Amino acid sequence: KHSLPDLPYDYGALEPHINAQIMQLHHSKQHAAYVNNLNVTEEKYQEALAKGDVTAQIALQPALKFNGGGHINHSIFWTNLSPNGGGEPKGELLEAIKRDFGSFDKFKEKLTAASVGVQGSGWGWLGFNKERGHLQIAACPNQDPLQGTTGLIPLLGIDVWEHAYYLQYKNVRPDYLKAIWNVINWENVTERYMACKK
Amino acid sequence: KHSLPDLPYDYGALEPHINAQIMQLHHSKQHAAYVNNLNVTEEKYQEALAKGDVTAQIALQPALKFNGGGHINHSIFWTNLSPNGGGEPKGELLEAIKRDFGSFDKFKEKLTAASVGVQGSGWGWLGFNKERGHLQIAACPNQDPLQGTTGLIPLLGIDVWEHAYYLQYKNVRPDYLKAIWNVINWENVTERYMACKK
Amino acid sequence: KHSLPDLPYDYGALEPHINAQIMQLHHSKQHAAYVNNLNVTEEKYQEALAKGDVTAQIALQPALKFNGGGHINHSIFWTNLSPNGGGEPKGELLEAIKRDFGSFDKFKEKLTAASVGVQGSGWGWLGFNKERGHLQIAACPNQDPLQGTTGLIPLLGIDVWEHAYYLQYKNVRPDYLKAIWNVINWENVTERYMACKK
Amino acid sequence: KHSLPDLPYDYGALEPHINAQIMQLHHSKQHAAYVNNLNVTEEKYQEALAKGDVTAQIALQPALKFNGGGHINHSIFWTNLSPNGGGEPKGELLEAIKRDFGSFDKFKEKLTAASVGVQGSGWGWLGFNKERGHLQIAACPNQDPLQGTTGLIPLLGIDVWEHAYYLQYKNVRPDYLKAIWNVINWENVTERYMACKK
Ligand SMILES: [Mn+2]
Ligand SMILES: [Mn+2]
Ligand SMILES: [Mn+2]
Ligand SMILES: [Mn+2]
Repeated sequence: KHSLPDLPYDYGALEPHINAQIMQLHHSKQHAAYVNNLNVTEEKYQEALAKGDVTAQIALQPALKFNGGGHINHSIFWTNLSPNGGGEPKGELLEAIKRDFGSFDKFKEKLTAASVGVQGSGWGWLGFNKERGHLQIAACPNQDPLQGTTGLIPLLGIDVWEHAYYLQYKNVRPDYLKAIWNVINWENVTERYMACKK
Repeated sequence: KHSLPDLPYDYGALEPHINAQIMQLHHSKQHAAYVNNLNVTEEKYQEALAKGDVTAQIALQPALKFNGGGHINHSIFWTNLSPNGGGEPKGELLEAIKRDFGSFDKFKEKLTAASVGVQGSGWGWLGFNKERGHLQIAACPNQDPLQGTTGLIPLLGIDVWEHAYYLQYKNVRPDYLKAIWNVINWENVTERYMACKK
Repeated sequence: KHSLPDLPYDYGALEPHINAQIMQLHHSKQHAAYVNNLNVTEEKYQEALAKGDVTAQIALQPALKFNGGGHINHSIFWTNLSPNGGGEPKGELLEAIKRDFGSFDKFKEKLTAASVGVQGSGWGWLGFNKERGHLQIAACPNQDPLQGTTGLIPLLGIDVWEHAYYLQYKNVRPDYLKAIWNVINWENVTERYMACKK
Repeated sequence: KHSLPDLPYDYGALEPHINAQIMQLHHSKQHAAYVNNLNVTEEKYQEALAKGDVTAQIALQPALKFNGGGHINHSIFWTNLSPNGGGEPKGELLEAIKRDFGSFDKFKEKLTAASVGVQGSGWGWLGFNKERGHLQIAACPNQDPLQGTTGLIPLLGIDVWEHAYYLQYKNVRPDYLKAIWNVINWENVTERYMACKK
């Protein structure tokens, strides 16, 4: 049974970059649905599996990836953010970033274009390629999770679905991404990096 | 050279079902981009084509379907709506609807579920299947246009991208669709039906 | 605990439309592999589901749809063929075919175009739409099963993967389609058709 | 005005790894069809583009990517093979392979897994990433061309469509992969590799 994780902070702790109304809706409504629906899909999948109904299992795939992916993605998203965040990472991660994308601004520039480049709903990701031993930037459609669909290990995620910024930034997604750099929780991203870096 | 079509009405003429702020943004910002970008893609496609650059042509496909589809879809969307709309269609169309989906509410119910069922960005469509001689309901991802990707002829379209309702209805898409029935321009939908019905 | 169905006839019971060699491999080799891989996949599934591992569940989807569908499709395919097969259906099924497609001949033309239409690996199908209550034609890529992927009840499927004819009919698929019509087991298609009518 | 490339060697210049029959058909028959269909498609294109017909442009996409890509892929494929082919690359290319993949052997293992990994029709590729400035491996479904679909510069492609081995190596693709390594024209791969380095 999956659970909606409590936020690591106040809904309005990311002001003015991401406002409280968006965080509240995002967490209490959007994320909450995914969790609920994921639980309903898993329950049904177990039923199909138990009676060897392959058709059922396959039909339930779109819902499981969507809601399951939604849950995975947002749970990480909350942790990637912080009220005292911003700035740049340090240590190995920063060296990895400089090494892999050139500089820190080059990193930002690449991830920004990857996120702005999403046509429709999706996410922008900074991930770790375990087989290449280096970092990597990717974009995922809708709620397709980074690791489950690409193998990469999620480090930092940027939700570019319109519900993630329209109320505040409206159509101008670029303003949304320039704004989000001020609340990245490099402390958590580093943790995720050092985590799979071994 | 493609052009952003003037609206057939006042940005606030669809109140309270679809508010003015959404219509203004939707038309002046979202639709306007698609048009602009479509023109830029077509220009570049002509260049690729002229010099036989197949790689270029293929790479430009995502942008052409997206922006081109965006343009097609919204241009129809504006016409499907009206301040004096609502109610139900009459004549053949209504008979076609009753014949094809049962009743009018059954029609609404089916199209509503098709639109609410869109995972991520997309549209809900009532179309005409020229080869089957009957009506048909379909959903399209992102900006993929009805006719260009399915062959069906668009009659009524329901934009379910979040920018189409989030500012007003927030996460509750169902409220958005129940609301939009009050502004359907059956007069234009009928025109489109009688148009391909011959 | 899915199992390999015994072929309904001898590996060469369909000469000369489809030689015993194509049947031999296609069944003994590839169908078996699909079943084996399927059981292996479902097992990894029960495991991941019990652990609440969503990422793993999503990662197992390509293998589950591909192997469970390959098993679904081919199991149906075998029963859709027969030595005494050929000609055309009688009763209700024929009536539905004339009504829904005009004539059994235009029908074959339809399915053939759908089947010959498949770019790459895939299947052409004659399925039944529970919703609309009538026959419908569809093409499915790779091993995506008709029902789990579209909800249509399969009645008659035509495997158009190159492995289903490339030996005998080489790169000319039409030759394969033209031939296969001589084998179709209309007795089975009718049973499937009747199972979903009332 | 795309044209059919003359094969670099005789249809049987690659015996016994790939018989002259597979080459014969694959080239004379299918590559030719891709070129012909491509020219036909581009023409319908210039037409639709001149008319400003976006719907038609979008409808022509499957045929354009499929036929222009089939032409792109196979043209490259031919040059990637050679009688005197086999063994391994020297100089920079080898160095990059060891560096980026560990060892030419793990490399082959990689490409093979990618190539054997393709479920359905497709291609396994050894392409170069301009961005990151190093080698990368990728798989493409059906005829989707590597560069137009991923932006990676193709260096070495391995056709894994059943028509490329089903005659000779039957349903066991590994056998085909294992064999093809004996033919690869590392002299060409190096030229392609060098063309995009500086
Ligand atoms: Mn979100
Ligand atoms: Mn819109
Ligand atoms: Mn098969
Ligand atoms: Mn080929």
